[PDB]
Amino acid sequence: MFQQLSARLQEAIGRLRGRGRITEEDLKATLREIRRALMDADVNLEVARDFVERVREEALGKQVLESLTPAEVILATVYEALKEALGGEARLPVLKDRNLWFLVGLQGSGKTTTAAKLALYYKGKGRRPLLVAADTQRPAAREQLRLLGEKVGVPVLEVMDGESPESIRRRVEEKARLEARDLILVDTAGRLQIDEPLMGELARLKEVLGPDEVLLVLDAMTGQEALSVARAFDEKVGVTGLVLTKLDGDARGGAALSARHVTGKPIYFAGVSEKPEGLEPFYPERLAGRILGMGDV
Ligand SMILES: [Ca+2]
Ligand code: NA
Repeated sequence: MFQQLSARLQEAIGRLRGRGRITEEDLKATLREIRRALMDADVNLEVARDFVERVREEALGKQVLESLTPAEVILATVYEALKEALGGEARLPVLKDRNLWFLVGLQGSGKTTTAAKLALYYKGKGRRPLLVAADTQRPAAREQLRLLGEKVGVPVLEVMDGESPESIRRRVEEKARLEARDLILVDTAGRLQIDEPLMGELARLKEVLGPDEVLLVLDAMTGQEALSVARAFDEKVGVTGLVLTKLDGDARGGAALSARHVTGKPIYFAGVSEKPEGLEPFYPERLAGRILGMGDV
């Protein structure tokens, strides 16, 4: 995972191991090495500086200059800083008796497949999901979700071309009633770039449907551009959480590493493979360990 960084961070720590106690200037050099590794993983300057400051403080508070094994102290403190940067404690959207969640994002984020994989996850946890294919302009996008729903065994409502939000809301509520659906997953329109008309429609769909989560699906491999997509969707529509797809293809992790700081939104799920069960709850502590080479490989 995040191969270059992980290698980079492990290299920085390992360059310390077996060489006894270090000085404050030595601690300085390692810290600069970490900061550069993060920046090369596309982390912005402020986020990287904050990370390194966190590590400095916490390492001092653990006697890194007294330790005959300071590499281990740096390992532990880089692991805590990674854990917090990645979100801290693991987070999932809250479940009430009934839920209505939007999935938003660009064409290419894997949003539509993600909607189906989410429905499957929640069905397995005992939910009764309904997928809603809400693109009112592109029948093919709706048909794609129809056939994904058939694969994962989850029902799909398809909107009509040009259907009003009020008509959508009514057809959704009725189907949800009749089928005892308790988790409605609305796959909104995906485009290659955002423009004013869809955003307007979506912000409008949000007013009418009143979702209680708005999950933004981002291709993790887009690094900083994912964060720019996130602020556009958050200011124009309003987001509640993130899903990062193709986390297996991302050698760097910079969007992931920066999301809490920059967006203030949690990463709920990771797409880590093309398997149906490739969409997994996101586990910052687990991922921090992995980046540092601990645990399973
Ligand atoms: Ca309005
Ligand atoms: Na997709």
